[PDB]
Amino acid sequence: MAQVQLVESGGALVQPGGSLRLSCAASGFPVNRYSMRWYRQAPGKEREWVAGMSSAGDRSSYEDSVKGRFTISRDDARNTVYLQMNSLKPEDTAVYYCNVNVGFEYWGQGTQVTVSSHHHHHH
Repeated sequence: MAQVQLVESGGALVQPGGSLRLSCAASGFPVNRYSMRWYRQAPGKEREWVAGMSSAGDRSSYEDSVKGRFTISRDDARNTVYLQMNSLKPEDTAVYYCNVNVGFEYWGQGTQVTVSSHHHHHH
């Protein structure tokens, strides 16, 4: 089969504050050849871009509002796309899917993530 496969993981029920690092395994399709399309859509609400880079692999794109919160990157040696998540928020509760266009429409699915509210640690 001459078809690429996308692996989306990292999105799950996590606690508020701290930091999260999502990953995306590639299959049949080179990660150091094109950029990784990142997007997020809340339940009931419309979808909104989270990260977008160029196939060239020069620099990433992110609004001045989202900047310094979410960045897109990938490694050729490991062949995987990483997604840094800083300054987590409560509205983060949503799904994150990927998309790639290399000769044929190829898109993953979308990982759901949950951010609990303020609470006390566990002793």
